[PDB]
Amino acid sequence: IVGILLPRLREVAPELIAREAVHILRLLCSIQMADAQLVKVVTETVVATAADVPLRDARQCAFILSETFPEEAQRILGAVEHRLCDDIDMNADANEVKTTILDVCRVVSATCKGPRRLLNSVARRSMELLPQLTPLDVAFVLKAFHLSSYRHLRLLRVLSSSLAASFPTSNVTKEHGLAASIVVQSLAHFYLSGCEEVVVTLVNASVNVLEGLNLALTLLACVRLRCVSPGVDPAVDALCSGAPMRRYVHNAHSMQVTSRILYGLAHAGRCRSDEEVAIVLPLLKSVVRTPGALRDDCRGFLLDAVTALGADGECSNDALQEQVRKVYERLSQDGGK
Amino acid sequence: VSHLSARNIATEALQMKKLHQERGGNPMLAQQARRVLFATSIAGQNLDARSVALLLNTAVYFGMESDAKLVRECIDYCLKNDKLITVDVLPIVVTACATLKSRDAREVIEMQAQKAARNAKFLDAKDVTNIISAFSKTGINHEKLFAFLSRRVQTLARVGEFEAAHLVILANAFSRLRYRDKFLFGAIARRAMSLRERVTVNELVPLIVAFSKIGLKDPKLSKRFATKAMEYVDQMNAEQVASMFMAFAYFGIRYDQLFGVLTNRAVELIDEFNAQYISTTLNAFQRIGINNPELFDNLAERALAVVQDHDARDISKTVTALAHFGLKDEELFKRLASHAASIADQFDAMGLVNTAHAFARTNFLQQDMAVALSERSVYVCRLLDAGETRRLLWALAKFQVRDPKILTPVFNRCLALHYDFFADPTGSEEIEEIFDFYGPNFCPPLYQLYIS
Amino acid sequence: DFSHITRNTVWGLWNEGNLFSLSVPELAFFLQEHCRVANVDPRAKKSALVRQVEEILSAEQQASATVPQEDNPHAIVVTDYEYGDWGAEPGFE
Amino acid sequence: GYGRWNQASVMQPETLLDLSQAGFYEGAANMVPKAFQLLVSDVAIRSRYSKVLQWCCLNMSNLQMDGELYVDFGKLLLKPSVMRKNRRIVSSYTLQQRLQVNHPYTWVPTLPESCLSKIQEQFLQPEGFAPIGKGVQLTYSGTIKRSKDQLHVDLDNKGKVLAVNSAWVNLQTAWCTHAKGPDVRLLLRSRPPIRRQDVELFASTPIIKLADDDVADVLPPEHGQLVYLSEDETRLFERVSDRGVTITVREVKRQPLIILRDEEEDPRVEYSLSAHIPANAAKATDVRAVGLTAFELAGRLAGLVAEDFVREYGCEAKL
Amino acid sequence: TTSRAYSMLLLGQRLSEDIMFDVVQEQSETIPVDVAAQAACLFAEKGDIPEGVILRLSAELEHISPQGVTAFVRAARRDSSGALLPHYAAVLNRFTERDLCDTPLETLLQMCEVFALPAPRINESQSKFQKALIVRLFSVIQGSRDVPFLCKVAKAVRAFDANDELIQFVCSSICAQGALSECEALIAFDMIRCCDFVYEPLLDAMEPVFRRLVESVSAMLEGKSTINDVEVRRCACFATLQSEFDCPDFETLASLLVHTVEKNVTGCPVELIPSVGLLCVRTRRTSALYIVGNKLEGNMQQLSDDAIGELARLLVGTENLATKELAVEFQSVVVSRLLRQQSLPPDVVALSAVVWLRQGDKVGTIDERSVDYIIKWMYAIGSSVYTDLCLAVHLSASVESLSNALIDDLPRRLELLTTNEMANAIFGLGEVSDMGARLSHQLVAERCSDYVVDHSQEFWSGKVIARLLYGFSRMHCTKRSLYNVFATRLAHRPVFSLLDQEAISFAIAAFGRVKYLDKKLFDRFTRWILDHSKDLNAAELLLTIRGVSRVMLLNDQLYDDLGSKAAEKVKEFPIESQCVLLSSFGSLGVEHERLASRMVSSIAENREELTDATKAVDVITSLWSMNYDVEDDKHVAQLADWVVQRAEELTDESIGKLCLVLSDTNWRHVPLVRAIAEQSVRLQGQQSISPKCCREVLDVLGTFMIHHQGARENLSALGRSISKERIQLSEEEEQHLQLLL
Repeated sequence: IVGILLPRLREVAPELIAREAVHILRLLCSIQMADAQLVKVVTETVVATAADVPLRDARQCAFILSETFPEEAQRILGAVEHRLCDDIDMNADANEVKTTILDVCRVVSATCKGPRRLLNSVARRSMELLPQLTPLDVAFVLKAFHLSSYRHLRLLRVLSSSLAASFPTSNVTKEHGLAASIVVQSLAHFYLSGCEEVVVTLVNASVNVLEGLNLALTLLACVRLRCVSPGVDPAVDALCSGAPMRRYVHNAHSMQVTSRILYGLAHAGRCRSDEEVAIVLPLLKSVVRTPGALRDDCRGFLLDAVTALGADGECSNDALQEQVRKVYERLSQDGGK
Repeated sequence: VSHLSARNIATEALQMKKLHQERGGNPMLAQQARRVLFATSIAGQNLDARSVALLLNTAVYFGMESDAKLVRECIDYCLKNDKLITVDVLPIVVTACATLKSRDAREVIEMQAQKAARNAKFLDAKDVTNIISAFSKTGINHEKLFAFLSRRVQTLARVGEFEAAHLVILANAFSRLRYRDKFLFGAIARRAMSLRERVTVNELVPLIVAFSKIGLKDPKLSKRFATKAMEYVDQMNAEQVASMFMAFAYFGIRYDQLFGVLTNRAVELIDEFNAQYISTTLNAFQRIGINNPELFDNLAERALAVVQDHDARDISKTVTALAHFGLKDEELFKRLASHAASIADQFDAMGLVNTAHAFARTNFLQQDMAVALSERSVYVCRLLDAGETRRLLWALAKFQVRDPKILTPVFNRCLALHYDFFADPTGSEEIEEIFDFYGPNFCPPLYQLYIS
Repeated sequence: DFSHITRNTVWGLWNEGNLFSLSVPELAFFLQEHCRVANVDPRAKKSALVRQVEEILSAEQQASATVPQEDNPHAIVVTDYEYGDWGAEPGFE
Repeated sequence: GYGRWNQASVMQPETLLDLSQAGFYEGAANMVPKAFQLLVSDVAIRSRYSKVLQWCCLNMSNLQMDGELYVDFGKLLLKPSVMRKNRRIVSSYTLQQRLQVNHPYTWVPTLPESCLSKIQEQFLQPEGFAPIGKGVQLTYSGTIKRSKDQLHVDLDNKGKVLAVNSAWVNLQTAWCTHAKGPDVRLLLRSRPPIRRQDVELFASTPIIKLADDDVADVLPPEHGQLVYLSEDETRLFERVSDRGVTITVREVKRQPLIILRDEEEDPRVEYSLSAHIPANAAKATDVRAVGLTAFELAGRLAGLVAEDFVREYGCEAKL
Repeated sequence: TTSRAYSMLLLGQRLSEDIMFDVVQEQSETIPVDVAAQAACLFAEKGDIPEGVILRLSAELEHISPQGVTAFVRAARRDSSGALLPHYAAVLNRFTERDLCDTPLETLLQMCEVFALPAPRINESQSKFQKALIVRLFSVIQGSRDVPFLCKVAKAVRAFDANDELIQFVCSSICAQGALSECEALIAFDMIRCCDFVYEPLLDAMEPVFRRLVESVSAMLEGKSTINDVEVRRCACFATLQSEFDCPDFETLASLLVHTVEKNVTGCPVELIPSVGLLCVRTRRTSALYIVGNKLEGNMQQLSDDAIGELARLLVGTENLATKELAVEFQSVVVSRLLRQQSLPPDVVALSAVVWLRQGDKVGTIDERSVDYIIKWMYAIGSSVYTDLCLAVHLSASVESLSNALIDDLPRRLELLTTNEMANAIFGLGEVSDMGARLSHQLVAERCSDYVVDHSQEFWSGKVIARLLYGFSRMHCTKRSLYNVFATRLAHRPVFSLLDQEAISFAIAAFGRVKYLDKKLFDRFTRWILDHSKDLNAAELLLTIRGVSRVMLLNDQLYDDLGSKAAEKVKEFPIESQCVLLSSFGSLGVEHERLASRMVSSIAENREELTDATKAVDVITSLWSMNYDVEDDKHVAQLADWVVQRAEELTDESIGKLCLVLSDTNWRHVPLVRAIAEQSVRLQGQQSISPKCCREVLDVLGTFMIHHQGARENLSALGRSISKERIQLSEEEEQHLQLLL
C-alpha cells in the first residue's frame, strides 16, 4: 500500500502541514520505506516555516529523521535553534523543559553534532533544574555532551558532584550499568580530576550486573582515566574480578568485545597471575578459532593489544607468547589483500 | 456562510456604471464589475423592488444575461412579485428584459404590459416617454397599450408639456415600433414647432428621421421641416447630413433650395465621409431621382480612400447607386469588384442578386468576383421570388457560367414560379437574352413554357 | 513556452484576474508570439510582464461588449429603414 | 493588532470592490460556444445546418482554434424521462430545449453487417473514391481519466503509444433523425490544447500489458483509471474534388474489451466521414459546401442501408 | 571627478541629490575603465544603471585594476536587475585572476569584505575565487606573526571562505607564541567572537590572563584603590565581549565580577557601569536595577566616546531600564559630543535617537542636530538600527524631517533586509507616511510594491505577510497585484494554519481597507475567528469588524458574536473607536440591540470629548441605520441636546444627515428643529449651503407644523430650484406669457 502511494506522496508533499508530516515520517521510518525524495522536500518545508512552527513538531521531525538522515535532522535543529534556546531558558513548565532537553540531547547524540548556542542554554538549564532529573536524564545529557566534541567544564563538574551515587535502588541496580559507564566515558573523553571515588562506587555495585561490550568500554575508559586519576586502580581491579567477564572469557564469542577487552587488559598489565593467564588465553584462542577475516576495529584493537603484550617482557608464559605471535601472524595474513 | 450584501453591491455597481460610461469605458473596469456582480446573489434577504431593478439594470449593462445566477434570480421575483413594481421601476425592468433571449424575459414583458395598459391614463409627461421608449425595444405587439399611450401623449401635449428632448425619444420609439397615426405625429410636430429654436440641430435631425421612417403620406410636415433644415444645415456633421439626405428622399418630395444647400454643405465635408453613410447619401439620390454630377465625382474620389473596409451591404447599395448614370470610373470599379470578391462573407440574397446585376449591366465583366458570387448563389436561390430569380439568372448568363451544380437549382426555382416568371412584362426583353445563351437544350420544360 | 498557451487561455485569465498564474517564460512567450513584441527583456520580472500583457490586451479589445440601457437621444441610426440552438434558455418548460 | 489602531478614520473614496474568482473560465466543457440541432427527416433543414455550421466555423476561427467535421451513422435512444404525462406530441423547439439541459440521449453508432454491399461494391465505390488505406491496421483505442479532464490514446498493436491527446469537444451536434434507416449524426469537433509534459509522460510509461491473448491495465495509479479499451480494425479512403476537400471515409470494427458501463458491451462496426477545417478555412474560403456535401453523402449512405437495417438484425417501430 | 564620490560612498556617506547630478556629467568615453566602474557603483544605489554605462562597462574589457575589480564586484552584488551579470558571466569572479599578491593585501581584504554583501534575491566561480584567496591568505600570513594583524585578517576572511582551517591555523599560531598579554588577549577574544568559533587550547591559554585582570579589578575594591584607567577600560571591554559571546569557560570570571560590583556599589568608576549592565542583561540578572540610575543618574558625561556605544546598546534593549530623565540627558550628551572632532559613529547617535523616540510625548521634540546628523551618513546605519528607527518613528509626533529621510532609502534598502525586517520597516512607516500621504511617497511605494510582489515566493510566515499588507494599505498605494498575489500566498496549507489573532486581523483590515475580498480566503478566516472567538482582545474586534464590513459580508454568526464580544469589552475602546464601530455595524444594516445599548452609554457619558457637534449627529445617524429606535431612553436625547446647545458647528452635510433621521422615525423634537432652522439661516447668510439641504430643512419644518417665518423668507428661494420643473419655454412663448400677465 505504501509502495503504491509513495509516487503520489512525492507530488503531494510540498503542501503537507507539519503535524501530518510527523505521522508521515513516522510511518515511512517504521517500515524502512523512507527515501531521499520525500524527506528532502518535507525538511525544506519545515525549514522554511521555522519562524512560527510548533516546536514539538520540529523536535519530533528532527529526532525521527536523526537515525537515517542525520544531515536533515541537523538542518531542522539549526533552523529552530534560537527559539528552542529561548524555550529552554524562559519557560516555567519543568516537565516540558525536561522533555525538551532530553530529546534534543537524543538528537545531538544521534547526529553527533550540536550548535554551541543551544548547548550553553541546555547546560545552564540542566544545572538549574537538577533534582528532578532521573539519573537516566543526567546520563543522557552527559552522553549528548559526548559524541559531539563539546567541552563544558562547569556542567561536567557540577553534574558529577551532584551525582552522589544516588542511583535508583542503591547497592543493587541494573539500569545504571547502561548509564554509569557513559558518565565515566564522558569523564574519560576529557581530562578532569575528582571522579575516582565515583567510578569506584559505581563499579563496586554494578560489577555483578554489567555485561558484554559495556565492560570493555568502561575498561578502556578506566585505562585512560588511569593517566590522571590514580584512585580508579581499585575499579580496574573490579574489572579484573567481574563474574560476567570470566563467563565471557569461558565462551568468547564477540570479537569486538574481545578486542576491546584485550586492548584494556594489555595496558592493565594483568598477565602475571594464573587467573590473568586463564583470562587472556581463551580470548586469544577464540579470536583465531572463529573463521573469516577480522573486521577493521577488531584488526586494529588486536594489533595494538598483541603489540603491547609482546613488548611487555613480564609475560614469560611461552604458550601465551606463542598464542600472541600467531594471532599477529593471522592478523597480517588476513590483512595482506 | 458569506453572502455579499446585495443592496450595497447595487449602490457600488451604480457608481461603477457611471464611471464606465463617463470615463471612456476601459475593459478593466468592466471586468471588475462583472467579477463583483457574478458573486452577488439575491437570497433570503428582503431586497426592495427599487434595489432589484438596479442589480438587473447594471448587470445587463455589463454583459450579464440569463447565463448568470444573479439575472436568473432577478428576472424571477418579477414573475412572482408584480405588485411591488410601480410605474417608476417599470421602464427599467422592461428595458432590461429586452435584449435577454430567455422565455421569462418575455413573460415579464407581457405581465408588465398588462399593467401599463391600465395605467396608461394616469401618467405624467416624463413617465410616458420613459415607458414608451422602454416598450419600443422589446418589439411587443399590444395595440391597446399603444393606443392608450398615444391618447395620453395627445392629452398631455394639448397644453405644452414636453421639452424639446422627449419629442425625439417619443418619435423614435413610435417609429421603431411601426405605429402609424396621423393624430399623434401631427401633435408632436405641432409641439416641436411651438418650441422654436429649442430644438437644436442635434435634436432636430433625429426627429426628421423618425417622422420620415413612419410612412406618413402627407405634404404638410415635409414642407414645414424644410425651412428648419435649411437654416440648421450650417452646424451639422457628415453623419447627420447623410441621414437627412436619406430622410428627405424617403419623404418623396423634391426641394431645390434645400438640396442645393445640402450639396454645398457636403462638398465642404467630403473629407470626413467614412463610406458607411456614403451608401445612404448615394441611395437617397438614386431613389429621389436627382442626378446632379457635381458631388458624384467627389464621392467617387472619396470612395478610393475607404474601399478596403466597405461593409457587405454597402457594396450592394453603392454599386446599385452607381447603376443610374454610372460614370464608369473603372479605377474604383475594379478595386470595388476585388473587395466584393474578398468580402464574400455572409451577404444578402437581395444583396447578391443586386450586386451581380449591377456588375453585369454596366458591362465591366470580371472573373474572380463572378466565380465567388456564382458559388454563393446556390445557398440563397431557395429564397428568391420570380423577378429576382430572373435577374440572377440573367446575371449568371452574362457571366457565362455553365456549371450544372450552379444552374440546376435556379432553373428548378424558376420552374416553380413559371407563371410569375413569365407574367412580368418589364423582364420580357431579359428573357429574350437568357435563352439567347443557354439554348433550347437547357431545361426543355422551361423552353416549352416560354414558347407558349 | 509551449503550445498550451493560447489567446483563448490568456483571455480567460485576463477576464478572470489571476493573470499571475503564468510563470515568466509563459508570459514572455505570449508577448513574443501573439503580441508581436520585438523582444521582451529577459531581466523583466513577473509584474512588469503582467502590466505589459494587460495593456496590450486592453488596447486589443477594440470594441464594446456592454449593451447600454440608457436612451441617448442624439443617435442617428439610418441603418434600419429563434430556433433555440445556441444555448439552453433558462426557466423554460 | 497594534500600531495606531485609533486613527482608523481616513479611507480613500476611490475603492471599488475587486473580487477575484480564479478558476472560473477554465475547463474543458467551458471553453467554446456550443450548438445543438434536432433536425427531423421529411429540405429546408439543410439551411439550418448551413447557417449554424457557418456561424460555428466563424466562431472557431475568431477564437484561433481548428477542428474537423465528423459524421457517422447510428441510432439514438432517447431516455423515457424526456416526455411528460405520456403525451406523444411535443413542439420541435421544446424537445430541442429538453435534450439540451440534461442530454438524456443514448447514442449507439453501429450498422448491420452485410451493409458493405453498397459501399465499395456499388456506385458508392466511386463515392468512396481511392482506398489509400494500408489495409486493416490493428490498433487499440483507450481513454484515461486524469484528476481534472480526460485523455484519448491510440496504441499500435505491437509498440508504444502512437497517439495521446485531449478529449474531443464537439461544438455543433445534430441529430438528423430518420424514420426506418439508421440515423445520421453530424459534428464539428475540436481538440483542447494539451501540455507537452503530459503527452511525453504518458508516452514514457507503458499503458497496458497485452501479454498473450488476455490484456490487463498496468497504468500506475498516480496517473488515471483505465475506463475503456477496445481492439480496432481500421480502413481509410480519400477523395479530392479539386478544392482541397479531403472527405475521408473510414471503417472501424471495434471490439470493446475493458468496459465501465453496460452500454458498451458487444462488438460494434462504425463508418465515419470526415473533413478538415483549419484556422484559415472559415476565412474567405467557403466552408458550407463541405457541410452540405457531407450531409448529402451521409443521407445517400443511410438510404442505401435502409432495408437491411430493419432486417433480422434490429427493428424500427417508427410510427 | 567620480573618485571623490566613490570614496564618500565607501566611507558610508549619503550622496545629495545634487551630487548624483554632478557625477553624471555626461559619462562619455575617453575615461579609464576604473572611473566607469566607480560610476557604476555610484549609480547602483540610485536606481538602475543607464544602458550607456552598462554598455561601456561591458565593451571596455581592456585592463581593470583591482580597484576596478572591487567596483565591479560591488556593482554586481548591489544592483537588483542584474545588468552586469552577462558580462560578469564571461569574467566571473574576475576569471582573469592572474593578478598575484603583488597588489597589497589590504586590497585583497577589500575584495574579501565586498563579498560579505548579501546576494540579490553559473555560481561555480565562487568556489574558485574563495579557494584561491584562501591559498593567498595562507601564504601571506605564514610569513608573519603579528597578532593584531593575524586577527584582523581572520576577521576580514571570517566570511565563508575557509573550511575551519585558516581560523584553526591562526588560533594555533597565536597560541604558539605563548606571550599573550591583555591587549593580545582582548584582540584574540574579539576575533574569536566575530567568527563565533571555539578553540579549546586558545580559551585555556586566555583564561588565566583574564583571571588576573578580573582579580586586579576586584582587588581595586578596597586595596589598590589607586585607579588605572586602562585596567578598568580593558575589564569593561572583556565584559562586553563576554556578554555578546557568552563563553562557557569565561563564566566564573563574569559571575565573580558581577558579584563584586553588585554588593560593592560604592565608588566603582562609571566606565564599568555600561558593560557590566550588558552582563546583567544576559544570564537573567535582575541586578541591572540600582546600578544604572542609582549609580548612573545624571553623571554619565564622564564616559568615554567608545563607552557610549555600550550604554546605547544597553538602553535600546530592555526598555524597562530606560527612563525619561536618562533619555533626555543621554540625548543631550550625544548632541554635545556630536559637534567636536572624533565624533561618534552614526550607529550610536541613531540608537540615541531611537531611545529618545521610544518615550513618546514625555519629552519635547528631538533635536534637529541629531536628525541632521542621522540623515547624513544614512548608508552607515545598520539594518536592525534602521528597523528600530522605522518602528519607533510613529510613537512621537512633530517628527517629519526624520520620517522624510526614512522613507527615501527603502528602495535602496530592499535587498539588504530580511523578510521580517522588511515587514517591520514597512509597518512602522505605515503610520507617519500615512499621515503624510504626499506625492513623494508614491514612487517609493510603487517600487516597494513591485519588489515585494516579484519575490513573493519567499515569504513563508503569515505574520510577516499580513504586516506587509497592512503597511502597504496604510500608505495609500492600493494596487491589485500586491493583494492578489499575497491573497493566494497566504492560502497554502503550510503558510496558513499558522495564523492566530494576528495576521488574521491584520490581513482582514488590509483587505477591508482596499476592498479586495477573496471569497474562499475570507470564508476560512471567518471560520477560524468563529472557532477561536473567546480570545480576541480589543484592537482586534475593531480591526476585524471595520475590515469585514468594508467588504460587505453578512455572516450572521460572526457579527452576532463580534458584537457581543465588543459589548463585553466597552471601556477599553476609545471614543473614536466606539464611533467607528457603530459606523461599521450601521453601514450594512446588521442590527445588534445589545451592542448599541451597551455602547451608546459610553459615548453619552464621555460626550464632552467629541471634537465638535458633527460627530454626535454621525453617531445618531449610524445608530438609526442599525434600526435602533432613537426615540428610546434618554441616552440619545443627551447627544441630541448637546447638538442643540452648540448648534453652530453643524455644516451642510451634518444637517442633511440629521433631517433624514428626524423625518423618517417621526421624532417630535422641536428645539432640535429650531436649531436646524437658525443654523441653516446663518449658513445661507455665509453663502455656504446647498439647495438639497434647504429642501430637506423646509420638508422637515413643514412635516412638523412649525412656521419659523425667519427661515422661510431667506431660504425658500434657494429651496425651490431643486424642486421646480423648469419646462423650457422659447423666447416667443416667453413674450406671449408676458403678454398674458
